[PDB]
Amino acid sequence: HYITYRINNYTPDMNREDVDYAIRKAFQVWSNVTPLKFSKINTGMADILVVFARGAHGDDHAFDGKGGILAHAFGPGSGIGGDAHFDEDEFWTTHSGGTNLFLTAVHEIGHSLGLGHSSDPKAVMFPTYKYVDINTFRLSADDIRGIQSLYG
Ligand SMILES: COc1ccc(-c2ccc(S(=O)(=O)c3ccccc3CC(=O)NO)cc2)cc1
Ligand SMILES: [Ca+2]
Ligand SMILES: [Ca+2]
Ligand SMILES: [Ca+2]
Ligand SMILES: [Zn+2]
Ligand SMILES: [Zn+2]
Repeated sequence: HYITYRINNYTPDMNREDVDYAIRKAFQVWSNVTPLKFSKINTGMADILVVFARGAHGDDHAFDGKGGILAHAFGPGSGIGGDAHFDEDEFWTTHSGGTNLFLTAVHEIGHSLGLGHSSDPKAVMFPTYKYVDINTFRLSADDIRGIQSLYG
C-alpha cells in the first residue's frame, strides 16, 4: 500500500512547481479513497514514473502528435509498469486553455494503479477529456468501486 512516484521530467508548457502540484493533487485524489500512501521522490527508483515525451518514446506505444491520444499509462509492475506518460505535443495546463494536467493525471494514475476504462461518463476513468473546475472535480462512484476493488 505504499507507492513511490517520481516526475522524470517537466513539460515546458507549465511552471515546474505547477507540474509538481498537479501531480501531487492527482495522487491525492486516489489516496483519499483508498489505503494507498504515495511518496514523491526526486531521484531514484520509483514505482510510478511520470514522463512527458512525444512520438516514439521507448515503449512500443508511440504518441501521435497534437491531439488524438493525450497520454497513457501502464498498470502496476516492474520497470515501465505503473508509469504514466503524457504526450508533449499537447499543451498541458494548470486549468483550461489546453489539456488540464491534473485531470489527465487522475485518469492516468488510475491506469497506473490497475484500473481500466469505465463505461460511466461521470467516471474519471471514462476515456473522454472534459474540463471541469478542478475544485469541484470528484471521482464517481464507479471510480471508487474500481479502485477499492483492488486496494483494501
Ligand atoms: C475528467 O478528466 C479526464 C478524463 C479522461 C481523460 C482522458 C481521456 C482520453 C484520453 S486519450 O488519450 O485521448 C484516449 C482516448 C480514447 C482511448 C484511449 C485513450 C488513451 C487513454 O485511455 N489513455 O489513458 C486520455 C485521457 C483525461 C481527463
Ligand atoms: Ca497526441
Ligand atoms: Ca514503474
Ligand atoms: Ca507541450
Ligand atoms: Zn509511453
Ligand atoms: Zn485511459
